[PDB]
Order: sequence, then C-alpha cells, then structure tokens
Amino acid sequence: HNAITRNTMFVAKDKAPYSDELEQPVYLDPLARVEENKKKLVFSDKTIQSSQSYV
Amino acid sequence: LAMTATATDKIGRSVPAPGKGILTTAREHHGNLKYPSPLLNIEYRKRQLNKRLEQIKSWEETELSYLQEEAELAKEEFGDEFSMHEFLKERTEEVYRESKRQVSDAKKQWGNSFYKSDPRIAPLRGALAAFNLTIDDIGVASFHGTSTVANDKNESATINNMMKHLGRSEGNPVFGVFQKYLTGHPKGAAGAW
Amino acid sequence: LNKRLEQIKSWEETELSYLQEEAELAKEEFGDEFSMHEFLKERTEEVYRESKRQVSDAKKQWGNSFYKSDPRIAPLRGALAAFNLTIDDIGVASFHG
Amino acid sequence: GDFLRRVEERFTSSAGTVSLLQNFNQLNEPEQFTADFFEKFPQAGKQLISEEDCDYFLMLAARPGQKPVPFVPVLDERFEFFFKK
Repeated sequence: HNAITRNTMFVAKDKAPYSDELEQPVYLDPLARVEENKKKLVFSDKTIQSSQSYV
Repeated sequence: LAMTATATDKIGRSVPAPGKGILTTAREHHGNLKYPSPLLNIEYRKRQLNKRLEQIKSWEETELSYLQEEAELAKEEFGDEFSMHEFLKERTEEVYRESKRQVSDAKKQWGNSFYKSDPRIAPLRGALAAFNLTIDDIGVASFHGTSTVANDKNESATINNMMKHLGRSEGNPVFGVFQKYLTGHPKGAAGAW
Repeated sequence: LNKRLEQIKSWEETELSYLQEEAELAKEEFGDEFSMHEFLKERTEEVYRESKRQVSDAKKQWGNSFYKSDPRIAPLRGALAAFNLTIDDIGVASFHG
Repeated sequence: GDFLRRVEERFTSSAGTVSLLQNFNQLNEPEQFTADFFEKFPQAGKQLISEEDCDYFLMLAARPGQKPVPFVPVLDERFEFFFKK
C-alpha cells in the first residue's frame, strides 16, 4: 500500500550489504550473514569468522 | 572436471567492470582450528564407507530372505493362475538395483560429495579432496588474461586471495598461462580454448 | 525408510561412543597442552551434521528421487509419485498454444 | 464517526448498502455500538489500517475547526503542532 501510492516500489540499492573492507572476508566465510542496524541490513566485522556461528 | 562455478559480483552501475564474486569458491569457516576436521582424512571416510557397504550387503541378503515369504503372502492371492516363478525373477533383480543405488549413494556421501553440507570445507578444497588432493596441487591457472588494466589485476588478486585463504604453502605460486596473447579474445569462446 | 533412519540413529549413538576413547587416543598426543573439552564440542556437533546429511540422503533415496535409476518408472510418473500422486491428478495442461 | 464512515466505505463492495451509522448521535454510547459494528465486519478486525486510510486518519486529526487530538499519531514535520498544542 505504501509503494502503490508513492511510486517507490523499486528501491534501487546504492550500497551493497558488505563494505569495501569487508567484501572479501564475507566471501571466504560460509557462515557470515547480515545483521540489522539503523533499519538497514548490512554486514559487520564481528559476524565474520565468529566463534559463535559453529556450535 | 572436479569443480565448476559461476558467480555474480556486487551492486554496481558499471557492467563491463569486473569484480570478485568468484572468490567464494574458496569460502570456508576458520573460527576454530582447535579440532582438525575428521572428514578431510582419507582413511576416516574409508572406514565410514566400508561399514556402510557391509551394512548394505547385509541389507541385500536380508531382503532376499523376506522375498521368499512375500510370494505366498501377496502374489498367490493376486490371480487365479499361479505364475510364481517369474515373480521372484522380477524382484530379485529389483533388489539388485535398489541395492546398487544405495552403493552409489553411499560412495557419493563419502567419496564424491562429502563436503556439500560442511562449511569448514571449501568447494575448491573439497573438490580436490575427493581425489586425495591438496590445494598445493593446482599447478597452473589459465587466467582469463584479456590484456586490460582492470582484468589482469582483478584476476590476479582473486587467485591470490583464494590461494591465500585455502592454505597454500608460502612459496608455492601457481603458474599463470595467458593464451589470449596468441589466440586473442574470442569473447564467447574464451573458456573453451 | 524407517528401517534406514533407525539404522542411522543407531549409527549416531554408536559413533559418540567411539568419540570418547578417540580423545585420549589421537588428541592428547597432538599438543603439550590439554584442551580436551572443546575437542568433544567440535566433534559431537560434527557427528550431528554427518548424521543429518545421511537423513537427507535416506529420504531423497526413498521419498524424493527414488525413481532416478528405475526404467519402469517414468520421470513424470515418479515425480508425481513422490507426493503419492497418480497420473490421473494432472488436471490442466497449459499448452504452448 | 467520520473515521467509521471510511471503514464501512472501505470494507463494502459494489453495493450501495445503507449505513450502520446514520446519525453521529449513535456514538454517544460507543462500546456497545463498536462491537455491534465490528461483528458486521469481522475482516476489519484482522486487516491492518490501509495507507490510504492512514493518511486520512492524519488528515482528520489535523483538520481545521476541530479540538486538537489528545494523542500523537506520527513523528513528522508536524510534531510540535501535535505536541505542545
């Protein structure tokens, strides 16, 4: 309903979930996945090669 | 052909500009190396595979024993005529296939594709490890090598960063061969040459 | 399928029993320090995955893709028969038309 | 009442039905009226507020000549006008 009235259905992404410092450490991790902050879904540093994602 | 892959890079506004999405053929989890993984060892999977196949040939010789009583239990009450000789011929060979698919599924679980649910094994670590090969045995990398400023450092940084992550010995480079000097870039036909 | 999964949960509970003697057999002789508590934590959950892939391979052998080596089952007979469906249940065919 | 005039208008279809709310003086005892109203619309109690009926609600709360509304519905450009006022 919000999109059909305000012409904003296609929200073109300008940023990837990873940063340029974190595009490659995500690629080498089969388990590192996106957390949410500031109502945006981006990657972080503490989710990469974590000791808590293999239990 | 042990491995094959394709990969899409990252959000951008430049289509001819390359990226590094294929660096995730070497993705694996290194958060805890205190325990070596049991499943990379070739003799671990062999004794897991042997105890499975003897569980299968026991499954096969047991189900032929069930097939004898099953003739008078479910086939003599199916027709007024007794044709019970071909019924054993149809189902002894039907056990032989459904025992044979279990042999091929047991070997694919322990020799071919044992790494497909393990995050601690890369796709490219575990493709080679089916053949008891290490990462130190990829010797050549035929680069895409298309003579541009952007490609030959992106292709070089991708092979460097996947061989860094998989544990090459320091001082074992792969030899880059660069065929497009000779054949040119046949844009669609490139990967076949 | 039931006689296979009880053969798997027997395989799982047996291999945890092998994991107890395997600590002093192959891990105490690996380092001068004794960190043997995390070694069981690494490999009890590693048994849990390699038991879980055997459950998914047993179900795919007997529910999902049981027809893939049988010539007496069509690809379209055996795709529907995974869901206990007959050929009489394809109701519509959207033709290319 | 002028909000409930949108709720009958939203959840009825192609009909021209007479209203359950003929006169605003029916709202002088609402708790027995609102229940009898929302048994005619069981689907209103499960569908969320539409966005067309959401900015309508904000247009009712800031209408001229009204008593200012006893709550704040949005954090927007108009917050102090909703707040201190």
